[PDB]
Amino acid sequence: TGLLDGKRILVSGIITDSSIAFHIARVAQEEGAQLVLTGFDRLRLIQRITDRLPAKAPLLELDVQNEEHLASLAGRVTEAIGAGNKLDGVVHSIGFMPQTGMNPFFDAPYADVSKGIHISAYSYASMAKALLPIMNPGGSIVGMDFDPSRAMPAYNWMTVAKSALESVNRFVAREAGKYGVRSNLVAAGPIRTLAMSAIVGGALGEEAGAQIQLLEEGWDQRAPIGWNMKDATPVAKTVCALLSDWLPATTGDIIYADGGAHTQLL
Amino acid sequence: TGLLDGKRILVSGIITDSSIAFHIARVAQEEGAQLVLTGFDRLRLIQRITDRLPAKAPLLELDVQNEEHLASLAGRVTEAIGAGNKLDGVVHSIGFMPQTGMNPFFDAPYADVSKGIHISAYSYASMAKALLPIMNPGGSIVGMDFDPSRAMPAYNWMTVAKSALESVNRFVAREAGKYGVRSNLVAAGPIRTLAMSAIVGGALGEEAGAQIQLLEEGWDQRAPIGWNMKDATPVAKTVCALLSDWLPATTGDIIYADGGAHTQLL
Amino acid sequence: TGLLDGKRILVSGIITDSSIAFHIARVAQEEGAQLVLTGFDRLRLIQRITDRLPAKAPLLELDVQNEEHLASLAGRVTEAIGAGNKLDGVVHSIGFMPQTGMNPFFDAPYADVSKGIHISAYSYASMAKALLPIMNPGGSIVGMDFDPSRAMPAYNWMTVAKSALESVNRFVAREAGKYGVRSNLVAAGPIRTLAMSAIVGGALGEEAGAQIQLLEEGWDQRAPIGWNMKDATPVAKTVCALLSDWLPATTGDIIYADGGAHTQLL
Amino acid sequence: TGLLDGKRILVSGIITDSSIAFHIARVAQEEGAQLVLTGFDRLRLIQRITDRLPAKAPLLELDVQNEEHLASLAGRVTEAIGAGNKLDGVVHSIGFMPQTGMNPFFDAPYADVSKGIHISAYSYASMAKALLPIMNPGGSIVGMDFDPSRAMPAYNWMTVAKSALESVNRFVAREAGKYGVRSNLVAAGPIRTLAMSAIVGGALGEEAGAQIQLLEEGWDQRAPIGWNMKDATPVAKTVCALLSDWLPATTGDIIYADGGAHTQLL
Ligand SMILES: NC(=O)c1ccc[n+]([C@@H]2O[C@H](COP(=O)([O-])OP(=O)(O)OC[C@H]3O[C@@H](n4cnc5c(N)ncnc54)[C@H](O)[C@@H]3O)[C@@H](O)[C@H]2O)c1
Ligand SMILES: NC(=O)c1ccc[n+]([C@@H]2O[C@H](COP(=O)([O-])OP(=O)(O)OC[C@H]3O[C@@H](n4cnc5c(N)ncnc54)[C@H](O)[C@@H]3O)[C@@H](O)[C@H]2O)c1
Ligand SMILES: NC(=O)c1ccc[n+]([C@@H]2O[C@H](COP(=O)([O-])OP(=O)(O)OC[C@H]3O[C@@H](n4cnc5c(N)ncnc54)[C@H](O)[C@@H]3O)[C@@H](O)[C@H]2O)c1
Ligand SMILES: NC(=O)c1ccc[n+]([C@@H]2O[C@H](COP(=O)([O-])OP(=O)(O)OC[C@H]3O[C@@H](n4cnc5c(N)ncnc54)[C@H](O)[C@@H]3O)[C@@H](O)[C@H]2O)c1
Ligand SMILES: NC(=O)c1nn(-c2ccccc2)c(=O)cc1Oc1ccc(Cl)cc1
Ligand SMILES: NC(=O)c1nn(-c2ccccc2)c(=O)cc1Oc1ccc(Cl)cc1
Ligand SMILES: NC(=O)c1nn(-c2ccccc2)c(=O)cc1Oc1ccc(Cl)cc1
Ligand SMILES: NC(=O)c1nn(-c2ccccc2)c(=O)cc1Oc1ccc(Cl)cc1
Repeated sequence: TGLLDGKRILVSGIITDSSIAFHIARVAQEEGAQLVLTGFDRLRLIQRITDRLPAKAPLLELDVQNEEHLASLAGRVTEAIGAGNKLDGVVHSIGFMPQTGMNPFFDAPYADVSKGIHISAYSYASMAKALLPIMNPGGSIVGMDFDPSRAMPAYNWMTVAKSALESVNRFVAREAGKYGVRSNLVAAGPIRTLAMSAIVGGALGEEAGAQIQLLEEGWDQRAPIGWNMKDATPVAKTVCALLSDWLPATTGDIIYADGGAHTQLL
Repeated sequence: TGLLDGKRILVSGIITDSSIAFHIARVAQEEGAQLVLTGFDRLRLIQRITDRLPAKAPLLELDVQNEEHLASLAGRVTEAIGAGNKLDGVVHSIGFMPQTGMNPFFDAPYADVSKGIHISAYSYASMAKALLPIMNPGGSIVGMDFDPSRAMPAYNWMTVAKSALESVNRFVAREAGKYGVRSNLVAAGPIRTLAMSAIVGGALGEEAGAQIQLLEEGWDQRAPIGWNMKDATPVAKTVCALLSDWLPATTGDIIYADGGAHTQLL
Repeated sequence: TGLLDGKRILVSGIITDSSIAFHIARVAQEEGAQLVLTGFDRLRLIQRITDRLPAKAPLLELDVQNEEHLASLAGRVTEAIGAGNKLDGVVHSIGFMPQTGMNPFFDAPYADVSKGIHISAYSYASMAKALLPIMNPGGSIVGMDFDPSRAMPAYNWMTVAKSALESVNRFVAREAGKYGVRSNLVAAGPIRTLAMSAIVGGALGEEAGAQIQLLEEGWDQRAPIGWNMKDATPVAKTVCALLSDWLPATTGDIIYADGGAHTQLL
Repeated sequence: TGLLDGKRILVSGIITDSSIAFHIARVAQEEGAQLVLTGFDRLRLIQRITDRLPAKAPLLELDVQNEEHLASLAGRVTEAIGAGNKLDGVVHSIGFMPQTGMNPFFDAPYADVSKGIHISAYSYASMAKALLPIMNPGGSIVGMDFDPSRAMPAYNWMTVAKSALESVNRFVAREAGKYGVRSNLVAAGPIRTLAMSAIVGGALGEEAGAQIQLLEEGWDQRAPIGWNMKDATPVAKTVCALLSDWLPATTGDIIYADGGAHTQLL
């Protein structure tokens, strides 16, 4: 008798125990969801990580850049959930931007930007095209986003990728609505993941690290209810809220799991 | 084992069985909530209406224009829920704008506009000031709104009142956060209430009625998942979603229960 | 051969040489505009101030709370510009919020808030209703605004008044368009006026003063082209740009003269 | 004694006499600007078109996909305007999206989308990187945009490209501010160009054509001051307003030359 009791939900984006998707999968499992998981490249690494989730879930290989993976996805999912069964939810927690994109903004070559927008924005439509035929009416497609309304230091082309992702969602909703399915994004505040901690520790340089740290601190002071960058649970709960039947008139939208920071100047 | 199981929630704004608040109260009761209700002026009428809710709830008199009602509210609530007990949720479903405000836009006198903004926008802060001292950490204040981003025909000063209400919410969140309480609004699409049907039937004139009907129709065509103006249940579910613990990092915000219409041009 | 050469423009809101309107009037006069000015209560004070403008302009008494002043305004203006002549532009640089409104947010009584919204938001429509019948096609109504999208400390009910003003503008544009007239707002960054400097110097308290100073500093760091709070000339130029024929397809809108700060997170 | 008297402005995007850039160049020339023009591929066609501008202007070859063109651009411009002279303005009126991108939204392959985002969004930063070193303090970079806030039929991936372009602008402003240069976009309503008329006449199909026509009609009814899709002059004037010194505190922003349509629901 959980929030997602009996729902069949696909969750992508697990790579480490710090991934937002890991906590999405954990909360959803605690809430009665039967999950199908997607992973990219490091499959043996992902299997080991996912063994720590409350329940066992079938792991599938999915590179969003691979057209053959996408074409075979619906088949590979139906084979995992059972014939005659469909998905009730889909979670997109996929994002990437080469080193040059997140180095000055003018120094990122288009090849790097294009790979970033492919994986971070275009993939949301790729996943929808492939999974909507095997989704039930009342279904929910959730994507992971960060507020790209105003420009910020260090994130550069990843912010551009988010602006595109938000636009992609708005169109996915048009297609998803034909199937009785909702399409929405969760705009989260900064969450200290492996990539987030490394960059803050000066992996992408000192100027990048200092800027990210000021962003994080500014977030907790702006957020009326506070913001804990070490806690992905408030984000994971919000995604489950969208996967549930408790937001039935919300599509093409963005739900801000940011502590209320986007609503405050200072 | 419901969404709001064991939560003590105050619900204002019930006047008829078509009121958005009636359905908010119904869904919340179905979800395990113990409710305290507020009514205005026509108390014998409201008692009769509320007798149709799944469970009995104490009815309290509250005119948001009455400073004595607001000052005595916390006391009257604690007396109803029991000493030592606090509220876990508050619902604002209060709105009014004299006939002249919703007649040309330039013809509404300030006395009429001021009464409208008092009841429709200022009251949200009045309620918060009075009920936050008797609210528990993790609490939720929800208000009823409609998207006032772009101007529209016939709604005129009620749209202005909504623009103010959205701004009020953003500040209420600053105060509510001190108490561990969230403050948010639900921006709903058109819902055929008694006031809504009367105005559409030419109560406020022909030009007003025709404009409202075009608004309603335009809403269903824009909304990717459709929009049923005769169904307040998708709205009522969204308010309960905010009263729950499933949106814990959302404050000073607006959740659109509009079928996705605000995200689409046409 | 200036930007507003031969244009007849009404300018309200001059009280001191630090008023945004004083600089609006100065730039417009430098640009070939023949001006009609409105003042409130301290008429002998305003006459003395306005004597410092590049050219002499007729001063008119206008309290926006006075219904008789508004009703007699068109007549008093036509008598000043000459019979058969009309206004080509109108400038609204009027704003007020009692001490309690800008003291905690919950402590402001409605009487104080209502006076604030009357003078700061409703007056924009009052002025439009009165001056549109004496405005020429191609005309321009400009109002002074500050970004109320996100809540901020100390400004409280003045921010709410701005949110309402922006909504009012959107409706004024509907009425103004019938006359071939544009209606827009200029959202300026902080400008060190007499009221602004006093409040920063601890007139409205220490917490208020400290918050305003942090707002000002944060503005210059966010603004890509910088922000000089001691210089109202960039604001005054933007208002003239809207009074000109160089923004002919912009109405119901907001032009941000803020140094680009609203477009940047940090 | 014009708006841009003595200003040296680069204008890209001229292909036909119906191109928004042709009218931008015409108005700017009428306003005292000395222009440098860029063209793509069909150089003999562009030279013939540009011969109809009020004054002769040097034409330069610039494919935004060509890294050698961008690297040699500053040199080729300085050689055209004269050594020691710099640009005071830059106009980006470049946009493209393959046939599949504007066919269902899910059917556009990434190769087509990537080419579109390259030419329509990334190119804005490419141009800025190359031309900022040869731009004077007080300079202005203007880009052509359409409101991508809400999704619409038929435009699909071109809308996504615009959402990215708006984000790109916000970052370009950060870099441009270092040089004392402003960076802004002009969001125009539909303008009947050769590509616009062809698509409306059923070049991209019937469903696409019908949708574009409904968009155009809906624009004129929403716009308080009206909207003439056959007139690019109001757009061209707005770009010149941004190239002027009359909007000195506006950067990373969007100016809507849409007749006020984005501010109105219906
Ligand atoms: N970290 C934050 O603070 C933050 C905030 C808001 C939103 N987000 C978003 O949340 C999502 C997940 O990020 P995270 O913070 O959990 O980090 P993460 O590194 O744990 O997740 C990114 C995931 O993308 C996957 N991925 C990359 N390239 C792929 C490809 N070609 N095919 C398929 N999958 C691919 C990786 O395998 C990984 O699982 C991203 O969309 C990110 O932008 C992050
Ligand atoms: N009807 C719609 O389509 C729609 C859409 C979105 C939001 N809303 C909002 O939902 C809320 C409820 O409206 P509804 O549509 O259910 O209509 P309704 O008439 O049933 O509710 C309005 C309520 O306001 C109360 N009220 C008025 N003056 C009051 C006062 N002085 N003190 C206390 N209460 C007072 C009335 O008693 C009534 O219960 C309003 O805030 C409204 O603006 C309505
Ligand atoms: N100061 C800033 O930083 C800032 C920034 C953006 C926008 N604004 C806005 O600019 C406008 C002008 O403010 P300012 O900063 O120049 O300060 P100001 O004190 O010089 O101007 C306010 C004006 O409002 C007039 N006014 C007040 N009550 C009135 C009434 N009843 N009838 C008629 N006029 C009345 C006053 O006489 C005065 O001229 C206001 O709308 C304000 O909110 C100010
Ligand atoms: N047409 C409208 O209604 C409308 C409305 C708002 C904004 N816009 C924008 O205005 C701009 C100009 O479009 P238009 O309507 O004048 O049409 P247009 O076809 O006349 O202009 C597009 C231009 O892009 C150029 N271009 C394409 N690929 C290029 C490349 N690889 N390198 C360099 N230049 C390249 C073309 O040569 C052409 O001059 C575009 O950015 C467009 O999206 C158009
Ligand atoms: N905390 C981070 O370092 C971070 N990381 N990413 C990210 C980028 C690529 C891949 C995975 C996550 C994001 O997408 C966002 C990140 O933090 C932000 C940045 C900006 C904002 Cl508004 C909110 C959160
Ligand atoms: N359907 C209606 O007639 C209606 N009614 N009210 C309203 C006004 C005063 C009191 C109660 C409800 C609203 O506040 C809003 C109403 O409909 C709208 C109007 C505009 C929009 Cl964007 C969405 C819904
Ligand atoms: N600098 C100030 O102190 C100030 N003052 N007023 C104000 C209020 C009432 C009457 C005149 C001006 C405003 O309306 C705005 C003011 O500064 C702000 C405040 C917030 C923002 Cl976003 C931008 C500028
Ligand atoms: N009228 C059109 O057909 C049109 N064409 N383009 C376009 C696309 C690619 C190249 C040049 C112009 C656009 O970028 C925009 C166009 O019209 C729109 C479409 C949407 C909106 Cl919100 C406003 C105008």
